[PDB]
Amino acid sequence: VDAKIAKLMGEGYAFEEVKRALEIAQNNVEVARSILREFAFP
Repeated sequence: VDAKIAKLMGEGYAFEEVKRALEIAQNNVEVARSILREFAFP
């Protein structure tokens, strides 16, 4: 998870949205990324 959080924050996403997307995604990074793309606000 720590590598996955770092990957996604390195891509510009914020800490709390990253952790929650990973939770919903059951730690699938590709799925978490798709969640962030579709649903992050702004």
